[PDB]
Amino acid sequence: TTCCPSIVARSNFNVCRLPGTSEAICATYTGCIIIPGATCPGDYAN
Repeated sequence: TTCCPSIVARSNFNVCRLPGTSEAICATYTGCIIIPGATCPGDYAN
């Protein structure tokens, strides 16, 4: 599951993914994170 720290970070993450870039690279690029669970924390609410 991916979690993003802000709305812009999520929007940037979604553009990063369009060419098929791995989630892990889009995470470090945007500040979003990958977690094994499904429940994002309050500081990664977007």
